[PDB]
Amino acid sequence: REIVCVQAGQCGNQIGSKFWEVISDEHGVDPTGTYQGDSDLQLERINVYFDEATGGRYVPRSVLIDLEPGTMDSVRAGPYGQIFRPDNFIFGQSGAGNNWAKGHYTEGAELIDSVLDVCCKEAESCDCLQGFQICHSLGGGTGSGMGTLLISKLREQYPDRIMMTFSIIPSPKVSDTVVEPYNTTLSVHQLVENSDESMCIDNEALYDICFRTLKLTTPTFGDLNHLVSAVVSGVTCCLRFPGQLNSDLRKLAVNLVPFPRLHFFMMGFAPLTSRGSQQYRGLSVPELTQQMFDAKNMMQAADPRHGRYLTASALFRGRMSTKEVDEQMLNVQNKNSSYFIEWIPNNIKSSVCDIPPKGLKMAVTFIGNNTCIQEMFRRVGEQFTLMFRRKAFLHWYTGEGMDEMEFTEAESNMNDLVSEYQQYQDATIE
Amino acid sequence: FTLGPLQDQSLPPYNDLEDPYLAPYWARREMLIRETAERREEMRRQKRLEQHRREVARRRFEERRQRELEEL
Amino acid sequence: AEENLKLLHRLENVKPVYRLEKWEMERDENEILVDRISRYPY
Amino acid sequence: REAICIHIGQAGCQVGNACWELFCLEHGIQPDGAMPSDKTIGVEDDAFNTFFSETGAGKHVPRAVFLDLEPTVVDEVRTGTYRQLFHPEQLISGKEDAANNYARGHYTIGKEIVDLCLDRIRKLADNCTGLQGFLVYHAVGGGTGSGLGALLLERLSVDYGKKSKLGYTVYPSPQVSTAVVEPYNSVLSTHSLLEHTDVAAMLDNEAIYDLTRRNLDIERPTYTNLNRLIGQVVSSLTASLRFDGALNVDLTEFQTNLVPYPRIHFVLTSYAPVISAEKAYHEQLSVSEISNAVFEPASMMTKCDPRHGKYMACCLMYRGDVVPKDVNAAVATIKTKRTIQFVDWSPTGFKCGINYQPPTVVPGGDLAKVQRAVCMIANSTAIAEVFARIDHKFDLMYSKRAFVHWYVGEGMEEGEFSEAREDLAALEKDYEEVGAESADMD
Ligand SMILES: Nc1nc2c(ncn2[C@@H]2O[C@H](COP(=O)(O)OP(=O)(O)OP(=O)(O)O)[C@@H](O)[C@H]2O)c(=O)[nH]1
Ligand SMILES: Nc1nc2c(ncn2[C@@H]2O[C@H](COP(=O)(O)OP(=O)(O)O)[C@@H](O)[C@H]2O)c(=O)[nH]1
Ligand SMILES: [Mg+2]
Repeated sequence: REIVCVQAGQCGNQIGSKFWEVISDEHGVDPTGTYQGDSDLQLERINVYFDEATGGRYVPRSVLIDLEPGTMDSVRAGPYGQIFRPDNFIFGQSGAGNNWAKGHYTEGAELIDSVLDVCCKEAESCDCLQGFQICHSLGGGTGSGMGTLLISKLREQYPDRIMMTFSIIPSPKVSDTVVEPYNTTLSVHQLVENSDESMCIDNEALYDICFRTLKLTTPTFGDLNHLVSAVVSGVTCCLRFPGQLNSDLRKLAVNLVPFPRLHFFMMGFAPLTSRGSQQYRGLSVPELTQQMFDAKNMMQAADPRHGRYLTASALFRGRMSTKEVDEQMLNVQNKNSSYFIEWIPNNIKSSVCDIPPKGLKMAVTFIGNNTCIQEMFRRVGEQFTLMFRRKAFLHWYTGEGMDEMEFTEAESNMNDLVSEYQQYQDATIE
Repeated sequence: FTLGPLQDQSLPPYNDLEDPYLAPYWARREMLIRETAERREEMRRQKRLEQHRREVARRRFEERRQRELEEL
Repeated sequence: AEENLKLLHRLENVKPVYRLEKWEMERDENEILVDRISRYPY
Repeated sequence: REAICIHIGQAGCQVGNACWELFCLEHGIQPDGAMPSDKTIGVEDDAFNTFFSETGAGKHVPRAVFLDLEPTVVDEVRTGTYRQLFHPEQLISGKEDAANNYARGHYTIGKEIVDLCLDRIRKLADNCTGLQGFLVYHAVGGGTGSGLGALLLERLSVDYGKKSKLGYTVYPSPQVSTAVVEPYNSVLSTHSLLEHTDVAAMLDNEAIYDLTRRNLDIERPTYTNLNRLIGQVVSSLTASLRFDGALNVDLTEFQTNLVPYPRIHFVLTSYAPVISAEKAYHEQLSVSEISNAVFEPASMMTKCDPRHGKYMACCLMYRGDVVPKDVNAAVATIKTKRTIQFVDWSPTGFKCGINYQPPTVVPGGDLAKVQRAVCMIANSTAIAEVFARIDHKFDLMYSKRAFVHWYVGEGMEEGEFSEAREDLAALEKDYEEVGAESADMD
């Protein structure tokens, strides 16, 4: 059961470097590629993320795509950069210019065929292929346009597998780019049709995690990308280690998605605590469960108390009792019953894995399907309607070739997604 | 949104009378007692009418038999 | 809504397999059968 | 003489590990399949034969299959300590799971793997001379256990016919829960299981957690404890075929005595001397005390209260130092109790069994060592409460087609939901009708 990862654009390549560092560390792979681990439990599932090259070496199943090689030269210069296969770096000669239309129509169609050849070469080598995993930002230019182009092509070529995405979306307060609403709206329109499961992260939530929970004095993008790499590496843990109650991406989708359009989820990771405080509190299932539902540890700006949970999933790593998990999930469902959708008799799925992440006795990653995600899309749609009524910067997109009808279609599709979430929020048994 | 104190984190005992998902079962039993009573009443009525039709058929047979005997 | 109403109407009219009445009629036929076949009062 | 065990999915394989650990330790077979050099001498014996066969060089190999669609659990058994005990052909594993979808196991994925399973079962049945049933362990909450278990039981029922199939089944607990789609899988499994099983024993993890908290002193139990208790129950039921006793009980006698009508085959299970080592030496454990113990609902391994219904039949298996006169005195005392009630059409409600072999003690176990134990499987109308809450949860979820698109996309007609829900409605009406008093007919 092998996963193929795709990292696109600056954010994707930067998050990918830390993800592959975390994965290489847990399996004890040196930056030269040599296995140096100390237990057979590490080797028996190495195939899941690494292919074996001759005389000991392992190579990571990842495709790197970008329109300007600056980021690729930075990742090749990094401490683990050597592990990546040289033929897997694909780059053009001019930037996306922060424009969705360039990334989707002009340089996208020029490079996309070489990316499809690399993705097919990587997919057909697996004895059994599991879903793809993609990291990219929706606010950028090549990430949104070329990522969604490639997602559409892979969904045409492999419609029976799973499609999973990790995506960065613009903060309502911390904008980095003026034309963010167009790129975000067009990308969300593409994702809601093509994707099977989509996770959303706000940089503001990672800053609030660092300042309030970790009390870091001077955080950097390396810390944010480490938190993201930790949560990304945690969801797949039951695929690649033994446990008392195994779980899988398809089983997560079956328990989390009630209706096919409702596939947007919130993320959280529990054992976060400052270096000064850690000597004062031991790990236990009640402490992880209490932090896991605290909105302070949840990675989007929308707050759960304004919505309702349709479904949720918790994956536990470590040597621990199943009774405490079952009774904790029952206690949280019973005391806060108003925040759970009443027409589903049990909203939480649990899973237990024997091997915790290195240096922690136990850990849990939380995936949540909550209607409060509608607030982010509404904010993007308001800013889009303010900009679109005046054709504020539209000549760039029209000069690349886009018809105005795509903007009205993407706006209508996002408005219907917000409406469908709002209808399930206010549904009743009657 | 509170998880509550630690001493109240344990398993609540199961009481099927106060289980919200079994109320139609108890309502069904409470209806079933009277349904059984009225079924018993209907059953005795059917038994009586069966006896009546048997008696009428017996009388008809006796009339036919005596007519068939007297013709000789 | 209309599909749900149709399914509820179908479900409320399901018939069980075993009956007290069926056993009762078979018993009170076997009663007279046993009385007929017996040779001492019953 | 012989019995074949079929283990399906994660719960069934993990419970199988505890069961085969116990059967090895009770007979004395080492983890490598042999016996010590001094255990060969003595009287000529074969009691292991019900579960093991010898090649002739003295290795033992077991009459079981392990079935899973994901490799991880079977790769863990293949790489563990008992590697040399199992035949490699016996450990069958697919490539990918049924992802909590009954439809994926039944229609799309189990159809490719089912023919290998039938070929292995055929290879086992050809090496027998007194096969007396199939034992099946699976959970109905997951996708592959429900779908492939149903498909395989259908094929076995066509090929082997009248041979008995007894199931140990893990049903979804009434308030502890692990996955959202449990009601759909349990309803769709139960529809197929109704036609193709002779007796089905129901287990709930919430009951075994309650039993481990109250009787044993374990604050943080895990699945190995529950699986060891289940293994003890299976050892108690199968002891009647393997050791001497006053009143033996063949596997056909359970089916003959416990099932009054062909659909009424779901039974409750309980076990008496669940006690810790520190408590066991301050108290006597007489026959009457453990017999009184088996009837409190705090002793049961299924979450149902029998005081809200009526018993139709009980089968009591005693193993160890017991004398028949004490069993008779105990059963007469139970019959005197006012909180135990039997349906008026079942005046002779009890079947007894008495075996001389006391229960075995496992090195890492948590139960004390005791000279006697009793295990009960019983048929009661209270079980109707278990189906009603699953059916209510199905109705709540299905009113809005909450997840149906997965099932219809993976190959199932929408009509199958309505058929299964109507069959379970008829089963509920059967349990309602059978429990109606026969008195007051005049
Ligand atoms: N008592 C007990 N219950 C278990 C055990 N393993 C899993 N379960 C329970 O069974 C249910 C999960 O069923 P699984 O066996 O994981 O399902 P599956 O057969 O693997 O089906 P797929 O997920 O599609 O592969 C949950 O209610 C678990 O709590 C076990 O070893 N002992
Ligand atoms: N969390 C995180 N965000 C990043 C990182 N690098 C860039 N971003 C954000 O992503 C957006 C810029 O998108 P970019 O990757 O340059 O788009 P591209 O030009 O299409 O590749 C801005 O909001 C940046 O703040 C990173 O390493 N981590
Ligand atoms: Mg499984």
